[PDB]
Amino acid sequence: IANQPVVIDNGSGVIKAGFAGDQIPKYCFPNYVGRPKHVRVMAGALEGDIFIGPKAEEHRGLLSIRYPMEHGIVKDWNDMERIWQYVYSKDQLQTFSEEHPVLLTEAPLNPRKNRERAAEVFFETFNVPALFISMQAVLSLYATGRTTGVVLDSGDGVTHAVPIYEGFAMPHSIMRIDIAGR
Amino acid sequence: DPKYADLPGIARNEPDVYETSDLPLEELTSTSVEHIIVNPNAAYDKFKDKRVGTKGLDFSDRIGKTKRTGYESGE
Repeated sequence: IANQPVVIDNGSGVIKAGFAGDQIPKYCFPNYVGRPKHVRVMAGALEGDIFIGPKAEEHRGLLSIRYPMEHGIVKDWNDMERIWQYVYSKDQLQTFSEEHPVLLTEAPLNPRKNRERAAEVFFETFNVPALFISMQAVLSLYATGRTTGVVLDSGDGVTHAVPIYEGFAMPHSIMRIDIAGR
Repeated sequence: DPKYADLPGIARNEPDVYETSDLPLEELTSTSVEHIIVNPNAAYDKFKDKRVGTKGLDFSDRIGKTKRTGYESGE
């Protein structure tokens, strides 16, 4: 038995999400963790000590924003656990991680520890039935419907190019520099 | 009463009381502020079920951690 898989598209600055078979990523939010700077005094204030999502944007002046994924490499695994749980929270997907396959996206030429720790997270914390980490160039080719092309993307923290001709990728002509939007 | 007969100078026809005729906010209605009617019942019902966790807090000038944010938990 299998269900509709979840496309947890990562990003160094914006993390997209949404179920498969859709046409619009219905749940997009910035990939940052906001925790309060000031001191809570009143009784009936905001509660949680960690704010991710549109709530963080709603209270930017109260939170100390910090990005956990720098240049495509996850720097804070605990914060990423919070972010992925927020993806499966009751505000973005309202589902369980044990009932859906995950299509995670990674930038090319990433360190192996990112893939291994992502595997341990999605298979030890989230009890996901199936995970498939894919690239980012091939996906844009799928989105445009083409079969050939030089995907030149530029995320928030990684700009890279992966030339693909007739559905075949060339793993030696992949350039990648850590100079982008952020 | 008997102080009239026994004493010489205690006169009568004396008006004992000589007197006179006993003759017989707008700052809250401003257009600048928005006057609010305080209701303790509505406010009490609003903050009725909001807890405050005071587990290991501080407010003094103690510098051991990075920051200091008291009143952590709730309900």
